[PDB]
Amino acid sequence: EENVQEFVLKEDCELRFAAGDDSDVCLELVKGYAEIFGTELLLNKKYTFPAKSRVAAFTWKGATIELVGTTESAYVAESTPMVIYLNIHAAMEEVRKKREEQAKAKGPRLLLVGPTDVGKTTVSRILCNYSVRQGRTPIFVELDVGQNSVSVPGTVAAVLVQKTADVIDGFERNQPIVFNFGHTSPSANLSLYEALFKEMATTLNAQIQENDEAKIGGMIINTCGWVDGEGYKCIVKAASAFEVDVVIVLDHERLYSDLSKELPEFVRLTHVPKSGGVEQRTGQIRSKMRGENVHRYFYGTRANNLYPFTFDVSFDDVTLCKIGETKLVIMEPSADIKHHLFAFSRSTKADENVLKSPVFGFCLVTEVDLEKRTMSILCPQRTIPSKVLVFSDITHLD
Ligand SMILES: Nc1ncnc2c1ncn2[C@@H]1O[C@H](COP(=O)(O)OP(=O)(O)O)[C@@H](O)[C@H]1O
Ligand SMILES: [Mg+2]
Repeated sequence: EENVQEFVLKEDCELRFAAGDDSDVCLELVKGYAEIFGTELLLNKKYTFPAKSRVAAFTWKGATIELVGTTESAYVAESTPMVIYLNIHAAMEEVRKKREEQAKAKGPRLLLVGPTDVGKTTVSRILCNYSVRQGRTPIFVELDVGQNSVSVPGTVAAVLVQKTADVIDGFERNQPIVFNFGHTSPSANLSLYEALFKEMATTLNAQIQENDEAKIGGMIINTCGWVDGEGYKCIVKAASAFEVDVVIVLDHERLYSDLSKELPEFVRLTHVPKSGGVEQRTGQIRSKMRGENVHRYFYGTRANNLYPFTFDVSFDDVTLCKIGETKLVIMEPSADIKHHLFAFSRSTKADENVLKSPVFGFCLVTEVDLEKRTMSILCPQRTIPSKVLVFSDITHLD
């Protein structure tokens, strides 16, 4: 906190910095205009970033920015792909306007594809914020069951974006449509994964019939980093199910080349480079981040603390079940359900409906008392929203 760094940013430059392993870093815009991943920074506001945060503060006109704290790295980059990300947004709004003049209108749908650590989530965040700043309400679709920015790991989720992402905490998670996949990787159950995003695409298509702003708002869809083998036809089916107009490929020439020949001719295909500010995460970093995502789901953030309940549930009051390829199996309260997430299915009964039903939310089984026939759960709300609890293979040690 007694260590300050001052930076001058010319137009079209970004301050890339990573917070230390131990320290927070406070960022303040002191002159000009700046944005962090598409969200405008307010002049003279203090943004505290937690340890190990990797952030870029970009400026369209020029800015002076102050960093307070211990940084692992901090420099001004003069070359960025930010204008590319702007033009993609500009192209979408052009499609919105052309479709709008038939009075309703269906907004452009965009599929982001590529391997891990290309800045795919970052770009999806930028594109959503720009649509919001344009006055539109896009639907952000999260297909990455490994690193999910809307719900917990092992989920396919979609959210209506009505406000720009918070600089620190990201997008508001206001009433998301969440499907429980139950695995960190699509390879664990390929056919179920495909059935879920098809059920996602169908649910959204019926719901945009009742919301005009959401329909014209369009979709920005983040896929997972699985591009090889079975991950490829998985991209093709995602493009098909969601009826996308544009596919953006980040930093993968072969994938771009393969898709150029298999995609329907009406689909626009754009290859873009990854930002020099994106760096390769190791396996254990993603694993650690999944646990931090689970913690965030129950306990919230520093800015918005959530207060989860810890109460006991009788095994008589609930039906525990597991999806396992697409058949449903009823679970008998074992010791092995401990530390596992469970989804509150929107289905009233534990039958065929569970497979394709969205969920109310999640709980974490913390204790299992087989001799008392009770379990301890961590839950976002006072009472359980559903008697049907669906097994997730994701484990969290709180
Ligand atoms: N221009 C940039 N400068 C600095 N860090 C960045 C930049 N773009 C992305 N990052 C950071 O790199 C990390 C990985 O980005 P992410 O979008 O999650 O990649 P992917 O979704 O493709 O795995 C994130 O922590 C993000 O904040
Ligand atoms: Mg990602």
